[PDB]
Amino acid sequence: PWTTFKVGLFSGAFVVLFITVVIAAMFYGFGENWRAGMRMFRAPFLIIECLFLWGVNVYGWRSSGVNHVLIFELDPRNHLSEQNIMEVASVFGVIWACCVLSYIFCDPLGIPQYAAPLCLYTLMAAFLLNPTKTFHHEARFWAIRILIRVIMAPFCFVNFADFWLADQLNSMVPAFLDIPFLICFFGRSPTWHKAGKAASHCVEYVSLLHPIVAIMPAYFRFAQCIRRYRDTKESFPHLVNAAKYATSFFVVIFAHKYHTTTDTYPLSKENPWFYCWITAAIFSSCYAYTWDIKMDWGLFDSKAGDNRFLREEIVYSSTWFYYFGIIEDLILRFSWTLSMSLIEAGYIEGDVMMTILSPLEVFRRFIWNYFRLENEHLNNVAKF
Amino acid sequence: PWTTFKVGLFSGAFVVLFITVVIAAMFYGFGENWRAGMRMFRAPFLIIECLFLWGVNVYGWRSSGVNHVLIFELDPRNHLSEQNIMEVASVFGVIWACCVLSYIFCDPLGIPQYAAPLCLYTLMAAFLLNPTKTFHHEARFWAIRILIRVIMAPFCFVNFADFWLADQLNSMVPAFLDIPFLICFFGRSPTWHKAGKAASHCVEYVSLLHPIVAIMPAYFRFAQCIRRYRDTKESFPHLVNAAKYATSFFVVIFAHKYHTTTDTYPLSKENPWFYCWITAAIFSSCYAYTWDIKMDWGLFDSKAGDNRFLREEIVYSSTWFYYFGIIEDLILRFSWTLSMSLIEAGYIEGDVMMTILSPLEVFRRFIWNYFRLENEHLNNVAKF
Repeated sequence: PWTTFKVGLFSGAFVVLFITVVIAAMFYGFGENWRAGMRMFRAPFLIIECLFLWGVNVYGWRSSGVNHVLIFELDPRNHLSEQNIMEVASVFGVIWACCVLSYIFCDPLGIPQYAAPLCLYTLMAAFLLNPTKTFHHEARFWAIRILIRVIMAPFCFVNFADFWLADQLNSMVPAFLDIPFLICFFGRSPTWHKAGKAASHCVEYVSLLHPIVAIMPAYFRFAQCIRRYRDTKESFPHLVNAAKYATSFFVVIFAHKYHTTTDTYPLSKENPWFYCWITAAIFSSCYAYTWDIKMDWGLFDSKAGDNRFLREEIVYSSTWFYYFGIIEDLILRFSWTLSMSLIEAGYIEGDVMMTILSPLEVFRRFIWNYFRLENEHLNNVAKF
Repeated sequence: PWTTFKVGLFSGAFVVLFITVVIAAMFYGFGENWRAGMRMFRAPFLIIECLFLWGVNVYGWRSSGVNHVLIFELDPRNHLSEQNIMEVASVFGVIWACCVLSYIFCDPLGIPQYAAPLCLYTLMAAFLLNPTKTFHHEARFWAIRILIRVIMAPFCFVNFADFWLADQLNSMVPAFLDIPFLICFFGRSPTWHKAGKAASHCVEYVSLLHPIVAIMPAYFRFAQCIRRYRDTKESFPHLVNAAKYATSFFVVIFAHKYHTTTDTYPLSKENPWFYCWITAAIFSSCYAYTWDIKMDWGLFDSKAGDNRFLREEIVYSSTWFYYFGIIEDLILRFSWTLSMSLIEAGYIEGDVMMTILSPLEVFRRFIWNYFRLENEHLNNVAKF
């Protein structure tokens, strides 16, 4: 009731403020180092999005006949509920938009230019890592403990939570890429002072590490799979899924060299490292496509379910949903192969295209969380 | 559920957009004739406010043990519900803010300057006077039929609905004052073209009629009272309440002459018409104060109810509410006597102070609708 009403006030405020952000950025300008800005304000946006989308997902799991409780291993007693999570996420969104606007309008307010993002990160960290027993305490400590288990992927036992959150983290890549930039930028120059034109020296470290961070959310994944294979003597599913993440680290590392090889790369076509890159990509894309549509979601049924191409039993009433889902995953998982063309083509360049793309990836992970949980529910009711 | 969620999206959008309006008006400017703008966009704002406040009021009547159904004479079957009304009002608010923003930013969009308000009024009129049988049809036709009965105040029989809505209209004065301006401005110059500097000739008709429109919402009131006295031979309540509205037309007409008398009025103090004006005002204010606090709301009890100064029985749990209410009505009903000082003092001038004040008046009518319905409920349960 009151919570729902809150969630809608903050949603509307988020939408209007995010429009006013984009307007402000297009016309008034994003500051002296727009690039720095974008890199600072990527990660909080995608975390918030991930929040809000898990809240909508929770709602959906409740509305459908899915045992959210069982599969997550959460005490029946405490469940963040799909209004609470959506409240939190919206509140956080309004706070992000406000800090962004402080950002753009630093000089009129008199506030220093880098105070707003670093405030944002302060408030977030305070919320997440709150040692008190106040509201939502059990949720946070569970989230922390699962993230822990994630980050210690090889040695810790794999649960379904570890499943979910490690895949989530592999979706939300750009935070991992941004963290090195934030380190650099705050080691080189402090806030309460602006730029210094050294802020154009962190980017010039071209992310020699980029690949490590880029792969590290897939790495945790990989090591989870190795773990699982160690534990269960069965080798097919987990080894396949491993071999796909191997291909994912391949594509990423090849990649760098395309970009890297500014010598004898004049002509794209030249320097067959790129063509190998391309090819590794399409390979990895179609691999990961096939894997998730066949086992993740169990679609394309041997069991010759009447409903078309799908399993005999569908928790969700609507069948266009799965048809939506298939298309969506197709398009968006292809997005990276599809994505380079613009940069290559002299169209919008650099980081920015990864900014634009990243929310779409998180949304498709959203959808994939729908279908994975559906397929886990329906397996676990099959078994009993 | 979905409605509630909507109501909160549009509420948040309304708040953010109304902030962006005020910013835009302060810095970017409100157009060539700001005065014309203000006069056009007063009335829709106060209608919307009145909508949204009756919706919150409905909510409150439901939450409390008040028979909203009975006293209004509405079929048990159809009741706009405190989410529907609040939806409509919010939707309308977002549309107002958008038209206002089109207004301010006419030249960048290329749209003509006066198209947005006249669109606004089109959409409103289409909604209210919709001859179809689509959603909320019964509500609108009831609203129309009660407004009818209002406007034909002497000859039609008085109900409690006629009560409520006629008092409401006496609150929402500035729409009555604005309608003549809109007539003038659209008789003199049409839209799809801007100003012409004749737009500064309607204001120069200084509202020679102003007093008629100003009094006409109190007039309908007055004639209702006469009606009631005609019907019920009892003469005390209705004659008193009449005599107060008489004083209200006195204050209004005196007033004009203060303003009017630009000759031998240099020195305020001079031209004892003003001092008479003042005095009529304080008189009318304290009259109308006393009337509403003693009979409207039944406070100050002979019946020596323990709860302080109030009746023995209070539907609302909270007693600070009534203590809030008393103060509120005091302050805000005094507002007009209190209000001239600024204009007189060379501080913010003219129409604008009536813009600022008017939402506060509507909010206090809101509160008074609380207490009147409470007092009617508690009388009607007393009787049976």
